[PDB]
Amino acid sequence: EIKPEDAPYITNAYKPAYARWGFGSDSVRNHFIAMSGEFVGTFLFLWSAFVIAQIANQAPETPDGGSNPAQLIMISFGFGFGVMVGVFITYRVSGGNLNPAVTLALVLARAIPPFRGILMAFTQIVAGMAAAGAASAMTPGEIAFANALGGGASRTRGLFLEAFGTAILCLTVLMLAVEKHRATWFAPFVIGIALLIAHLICIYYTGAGLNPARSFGPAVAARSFPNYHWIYWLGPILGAFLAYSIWQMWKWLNYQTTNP
Amino acid sequence: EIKPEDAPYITNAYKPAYARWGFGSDSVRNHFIAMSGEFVGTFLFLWSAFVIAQIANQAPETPDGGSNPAQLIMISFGFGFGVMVGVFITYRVSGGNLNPAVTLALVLARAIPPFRGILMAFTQIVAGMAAAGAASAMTPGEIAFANALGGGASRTRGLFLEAFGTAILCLTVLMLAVEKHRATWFAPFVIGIALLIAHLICIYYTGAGLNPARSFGPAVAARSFPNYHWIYWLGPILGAFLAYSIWQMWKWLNYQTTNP
Amino acid sequence: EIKPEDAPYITNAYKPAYARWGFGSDSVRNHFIAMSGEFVGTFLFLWSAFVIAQIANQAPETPDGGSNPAQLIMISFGFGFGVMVGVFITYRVSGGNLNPAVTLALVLARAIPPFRGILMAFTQIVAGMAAAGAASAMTPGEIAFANALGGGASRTRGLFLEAFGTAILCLTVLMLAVEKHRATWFAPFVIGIALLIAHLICIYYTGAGLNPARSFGPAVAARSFPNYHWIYWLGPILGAFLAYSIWQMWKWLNYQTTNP
Amino acid sequence: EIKPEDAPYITNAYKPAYARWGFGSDSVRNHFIAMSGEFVGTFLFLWSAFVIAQIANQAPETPDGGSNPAQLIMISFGFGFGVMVGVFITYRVSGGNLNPAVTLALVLARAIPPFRGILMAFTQIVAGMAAAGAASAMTPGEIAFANALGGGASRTRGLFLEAFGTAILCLTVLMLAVEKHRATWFAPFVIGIALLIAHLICIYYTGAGLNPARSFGPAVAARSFPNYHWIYWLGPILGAFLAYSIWQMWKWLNYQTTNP
Ligand SMILES: [Ca+2]
Ligand SMILES: [Ca+2]
Ligand SMILES: [Ca+2]
Ligand SMILES: [Ca+2]
Ligand SMILES: [Cl-]
Ligand SMILES: [Cl-]
Ligand SMILES: [Cl-]
Ligand SMILES: [Cl-]
Ligand SMILES: [Cl-]
Repeated sequence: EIKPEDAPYITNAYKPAYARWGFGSDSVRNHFIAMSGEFVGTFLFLWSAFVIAQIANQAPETPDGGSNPAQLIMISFGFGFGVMVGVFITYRVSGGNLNPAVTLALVLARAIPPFRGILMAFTQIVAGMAAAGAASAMTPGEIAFANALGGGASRTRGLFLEAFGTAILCLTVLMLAVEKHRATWFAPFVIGIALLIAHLICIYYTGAGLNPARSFGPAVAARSFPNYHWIYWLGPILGAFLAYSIWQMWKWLNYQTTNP
Repeated sequence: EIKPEDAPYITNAYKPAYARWGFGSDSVRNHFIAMSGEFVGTFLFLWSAFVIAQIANQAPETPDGGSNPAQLIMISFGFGFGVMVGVFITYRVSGGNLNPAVTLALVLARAIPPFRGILMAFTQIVAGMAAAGAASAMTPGEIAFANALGGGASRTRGLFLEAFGTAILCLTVLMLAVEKHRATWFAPFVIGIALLIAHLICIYYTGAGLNPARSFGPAVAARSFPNYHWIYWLGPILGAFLAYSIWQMWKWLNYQTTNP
Repeated sequence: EIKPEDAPYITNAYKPAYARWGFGSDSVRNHFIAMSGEFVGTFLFLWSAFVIAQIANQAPETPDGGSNPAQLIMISFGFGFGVMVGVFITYRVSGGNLNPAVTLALVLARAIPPFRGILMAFTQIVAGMAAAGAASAMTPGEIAFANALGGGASRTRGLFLEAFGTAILCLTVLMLAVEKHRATWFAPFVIGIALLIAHLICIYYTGAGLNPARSFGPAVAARSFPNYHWIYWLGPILGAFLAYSIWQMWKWLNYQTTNP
Repeated sequence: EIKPEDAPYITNAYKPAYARWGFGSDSVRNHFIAMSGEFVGTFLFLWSAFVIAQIANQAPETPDGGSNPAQLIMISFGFGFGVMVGVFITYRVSGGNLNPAVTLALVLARAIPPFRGILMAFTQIVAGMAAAGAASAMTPGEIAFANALGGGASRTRGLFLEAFGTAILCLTVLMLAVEKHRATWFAPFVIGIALLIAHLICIYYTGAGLNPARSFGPAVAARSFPNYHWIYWLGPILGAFLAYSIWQMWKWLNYQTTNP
């Protein structure tokens, strides 16, 4: 027997909001709810992570262009744990996308409809601008959290790094959050670890975009766009399409069932 | 079928104590239970974290005021994992607030009544004093775990850093621990990660208060109050109010339901 | 009561694929599903981890052959968190073995049949080749992610380090993923931590193979096989047999039941 | 509806073995099962952690006696994650105590009977000896994983550090693993984090004993007992008694119930 006072804890699924956006979803109320979750979540994630990167980039310079593992770990924690917290907070509000590339994968998977998806992506972009301006104002010194190529990487290598890192993130969302099972509630944790490793892959070489809202906001705030800024848009878009493609193949194959 | 010997493991919700404080709660017994949980939890959390900070601050000095990412990670682990353990231990005792700013958010949300909340906040303060005195006595050298501004931050920047970091913590409590669902049991983990990232944001600039009991106790023990000590009270109070405000908006909107 | 829209989240077990490979499993469809999961999972895990190791190995050299704890932690995170993500993504596809030594333990335990197991191990090997070639092409500089003895270890010490580290990994798989209980869904997390600690044990001394597909692929890509390369095959094979042996003893004893 | 093939995953509690040691438990079979779990678990935990400490202690020396945060984090990960893995593997075998101080707390709480408890503690001691000898033989150089006072700590400070760190560990076991609820399955994770923070507290000052089997085995292997070795026995024993005392007070108060 479950006592009545325990029942909500046992019966109420901790499921992404988009799983329950059916008929009735096109109200102004419901669009505002989704937008508010994406705004709050994206702001808190990116603001946190930008300040952490600002601090980490005050570490003494490493000679000869070498890497600084502790620095890279710190920045990776700021984005990976930051997104973890943001998605846990907003999971039942908006689904915690916090990333236009994530929303695009979800639109392709027909988890989120296109108009709602556009509203969410524009909200994420505005939140990233706001986060960049707030982190800039709140920290001494010049902005140190904008994306740039490093570590000898070319534009072409950077594009592929960005695309594969984004694919890992998006495939995690699809398999854990979109698919419906007893680990869906835990997806925010796995999404955070995916982003953590994508930052360990990419910071040194690309600064780790993985998220057009993350790359755009600091560029506006610093009034500085490298000519290669397009990699931070195309790379994540290609990663979203790659992840979708793999998910769609497995859905076509009815992966979860031995004997369909 | 569930075997009888397994039933408690399956049916007994691991829910914060305050969720079940209704009629009968105003007994001396029940107030003592709540106070004892907050005392034990806050002591063990802050004592642990103060000793860890003491050790981390014995690292060789970084030139030119630069940051030391490994040092910052270590201190962040001491507070973030420390609070994680403290809240898991005391979740069903007192609810594991361990922070007057957390209790204030819970009072505003009507999760905890005001008198009980005052008792809990005074207990947390006394525990923080005790923890500071014990960490001082048990470690060689001068106290190295008091809060101070650094990294070029002004008082005004420090106030806002403190407020936003505290907001992140408090919004995590509200959405995961107060809201009733299948992830409420896991809230202590997410609360610890929230505190971890708030320390990665704040240590370098403010020393990371985020908790008036954490800032006050070392100040008493070192017999030293900077004139800006008020930021460590007002900042977290403002963060608690911000987090409450966002939660209250979502409750007003019935966020969890598509068609109310 | 569980609402119908919540039911899948509550009822659908997040269980490894091999748990449900009975009659009907020998179709071409089902073999392709298993192979695709192992390919995708092993590629994403090893590619990620190889790039992270490449970066970590750009850290300034430590004098006198000493260790660099932050470097070792970074590499350990790349493999341990990398495998965590890979197994969570592929758990219901292929079971997320990602390691021929893991598949061998599962074959010995009769969790996976021999022919399917061979298909999975050959797929993992090809994925490791592909991952090594892609990480090589995508990063500047020479390959820095191949296995080699270091830290003064002899071949014989390295063989035993490899064997015991692999045993820890394989025993975790057996007790958490093969055994059927309320923590089976969480096995991917524990498997990742097991691999993390096995890397903290082995990187300094052997480079941390723990996985013949991980050791072979970089060796092909660098066109370089040390004469001691056999330790990276025999060590993990012996660890798989050790882990199996302990599991089998406990199964023979009916460990989970007081009164059989 | 739960499908029959999913039922074991949903119904079989992942509960410590000692929870089900009632009538029938005094067979030779059952004592051997408990001993084998403690042997395997304690060996794998301590062997892992000793090798990791050996490596971490090859880091370049820090001037002036200062601390090395990355080194301390690495050693803390080896013990905290090591114990996590060991307890998850052995939870349903022996309950995963892996520490005579833990077993003593459980005996005081009447979770484990005294004779069984003595068998388990002697097994842990022998496993720690075996682990120390194996880590010694498998690594080049002198043993670097024995406990010693450092960081300016006196014997008396070290005794109290050891006692409080052990209390944190033991109180976590009692509240999460002994108490029966929906988070009992997760206790191994929390136990690992508790041990992680206890190492961040103690390594610098005492070497972090926290476990008489951990302190004794290296001392035998190095043929070296400091005259203060008793702190590594009395400290953890006092911590076990402290944790018991707090748990017992809360049990006496019926902490989990508002209106008994
Ligand atoms: Ca600035
Ligand atoms: Ca002192
Ligand atoms: Ca290259
Ligand atoms: Ca040796
Ligand atoms: Cl509608
Ligand atoms: Cl359940
Ligand atoms: Cl009352
Ligand atoms: Cl078949
Ligand atoms: Cl008996």
